[PDB]
Amino acid sequence: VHLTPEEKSAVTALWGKVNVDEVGGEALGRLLVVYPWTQRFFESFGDLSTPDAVMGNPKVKAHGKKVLGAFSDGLAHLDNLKGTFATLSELHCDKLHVDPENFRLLGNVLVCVLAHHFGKEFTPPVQAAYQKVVAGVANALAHKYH
Amino acid sequence: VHLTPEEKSAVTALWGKVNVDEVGGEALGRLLVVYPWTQRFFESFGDLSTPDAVMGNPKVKAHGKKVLGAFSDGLAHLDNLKGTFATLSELHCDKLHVDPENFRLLGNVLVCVLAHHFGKEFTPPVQAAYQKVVAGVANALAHKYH
Amino acid sequence: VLSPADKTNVKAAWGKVGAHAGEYGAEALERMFLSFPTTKTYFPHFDLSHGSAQVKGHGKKVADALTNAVAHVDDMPNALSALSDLHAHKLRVDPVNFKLLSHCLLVTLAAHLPAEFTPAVHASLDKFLASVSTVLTSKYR
Amino acid sequence: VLSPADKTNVKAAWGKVGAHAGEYGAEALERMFLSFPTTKTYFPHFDLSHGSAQVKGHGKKVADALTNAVAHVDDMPNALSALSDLHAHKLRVDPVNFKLLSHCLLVTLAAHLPAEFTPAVHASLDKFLASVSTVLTSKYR
Ligand code: HEM
Ligand code: HEM
Ligand code: HEM
Ligand code: HEM
Repeated sequence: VHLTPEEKSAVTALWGKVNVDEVGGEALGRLLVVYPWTQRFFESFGDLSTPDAVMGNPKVKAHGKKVLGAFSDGLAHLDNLKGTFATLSELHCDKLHVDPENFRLLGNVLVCVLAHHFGKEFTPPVQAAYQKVVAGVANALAHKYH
Repeated sequence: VHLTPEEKSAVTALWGKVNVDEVGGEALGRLLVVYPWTQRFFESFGDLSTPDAVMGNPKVKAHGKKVLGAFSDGLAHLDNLKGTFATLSELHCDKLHVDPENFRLLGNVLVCVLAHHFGKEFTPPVQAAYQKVVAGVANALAHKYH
Repeated sequence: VLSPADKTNVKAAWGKVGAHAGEYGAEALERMFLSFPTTKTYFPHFDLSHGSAQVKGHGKKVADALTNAVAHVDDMPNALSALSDLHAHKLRVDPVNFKLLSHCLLVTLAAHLPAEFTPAVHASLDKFLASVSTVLTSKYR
Repeated sequence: VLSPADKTNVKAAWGKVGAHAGEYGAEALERMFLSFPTTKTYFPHFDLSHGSAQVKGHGKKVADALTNAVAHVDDMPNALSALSDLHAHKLRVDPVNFKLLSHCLLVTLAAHLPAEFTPAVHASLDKFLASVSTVLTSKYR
């Protein structure tokens, strides 16, 4: 990471809010609805047919809160982002064989989820800030492939 | 890096050869001929019109030997690949603004250049080995973006 | 491809934009230049400033292009090949850059159309910009 | 797109392959499964072994598909939509994976056709596989 302190605030303050319980789902959900191929990793979640089936899917919203959880963490551990995600890396890499790419996607939809929920306040700069975290997180995960 | 020792040999031995003077060019060249957009970074090299103009282009073959040089290095410094490329990182990143992607491309054509020149001996496994270096190098370069 | 539904989801989402469309282009651009600075090595002649009558200007243009596209959805190729040639052949635009923009475009739309940015549209919409990029880069294939 | 030249460069490069075409598919696959192991999470039911009468088998198939494609170059969409549906809709194939394969395919061709793998073809050829992937993923757009 890095984040101008001017950038932390934007991230820190605009994140303090967040319907943590809902947003995690909004991301993971929209993910499996926008980039279908990811559903390959969640057949074991019930009907993911239409998006209305995906969104209201309990199994999803449940995974979402954790996905978001893992961020909350990474957000307050930018100092050492790689390591914090060591387990997760192993889990999505040498164990789940997910493509580093799909990590840029979840962070990108998430950013959209944020772009959504907060709307107007999600200034280009605030984005440019999250856009940094999202990546910095997509990389830590990526770690275990080299 | 990592490279099973079984993997080093394949890399180490099949690399000992290499028409170092020619190959560097074969890569950088084919690069600017296969993925044109990269020519945006070498307008200052003379006519890059047709590929016959690109290949026989002295300015190119000259840059190629160095590109290959930078590998020779990275090859004998896998222990610390990131750092060795610190300068280069700065040069291709915060100074030349090249997309991390284009680093996967040069290593990929290079692999093809190798796939070419050595032909039959470039077993899938030997590739899988270089495919590791090529990446491990594409990353070090990438470094300065986070 | 783009199903008869995405084409409805797009059109609607765009229609629900209006004159703001232009203003949204400029904003999407700013987001991109700030978010993905790598992309700035294409507009040196531009003052990528926050209020640049240039960024604001290009928006109006990019916008009308995406619209020209939403209007000739069942046929953007023969519509944008005008740009395809430019973006491909002349400007030599790194393809990835069509992703990044196409992203900020959606992040932007998301931050202005809260009511209709349903996942359905979102996905539908992505594909659209995806089909646009595809074509804009088709003169690479 | 694919110019009237790439289509000649492809056809030739393919013609200069022959029965080996099938054998080249299988090899390209092995290269991929070894080079980009991530891709293996698609063939669990396959013994990705070095001599697998399965990998060797799929090759014959992938090969004839790329050929079916080289034959209907001026029209692969209506040819592969058969696969597009499968690869897209059914198998849910991560698009990047069409890059990796398309790579090993060229690395493979490069290691067998030294005389004609000119940069001209190489580029021409890439585009081809690029156009193939594009279509195979077009049922995503
Ligand atoms: C920034 C990126 C991502 C983050 C933050 C993230 C985080 C996590 C976390 C913390 C878990 C919960 C594991 C547990 O504690 O039990 C998890 C599990 C999992 N993730 Fe992700 N993930 C990411 C992207 C994705 C993507 C792109 C895929 C691939 C399509 C994916 C597939 C999985 C799967 C299948 C599990 C299932 C866990 C289980 O088997 O119960 N994730 N992820
Ligand atoms: C594995 C990836 C790559 C390696 C190993 C590599 C290595 C190098 C090295 C060592 C130099 C010579 C600098 C010097 O000593 O003067 C250099 C310069 C340069 N590289 Fe690369 N490079 C890579 C990929 C690329 C790509 C993809 C582009 C972007 C299209 C590119 C654009 C440049 C440019 C423009 C210079 C010009 C140096 C000058 O201004 O004189 N390189 N690179
Ligand atoms: C979302 C898709 C995009 C659309 C619909 C679009 C549309 C346009 C339009 C209509 C123009 C004005 C053309 C004219 O006035 O003759 C233009 C020019 C240009 N586009 Fe885009 N564009 C897109 C993506 C991109 C991307 C991703 C980049 C850069 C990374 C880019 C780089 C350029 C450049 C540099 C120019 C020329 C700038 C100038 O000299 O004024 N465009 N684009
Ligand atoms: C270069 C482009 C490709 C071509 C032309 C191609 C062609 C084919 C063909 C013709 C089949 C046999 C279909 C049948 O017998 O009904 C097939 C099946 C399949 N393809 Fe590909 N394919 C390509 C790329 C890929 C990639 C990139 C992946 C994986 C990462 C992949 C995954 C699959 C899978 C898993 C199957 C089904 C396997 C099975 O159940 O036997 N293909 N492909």
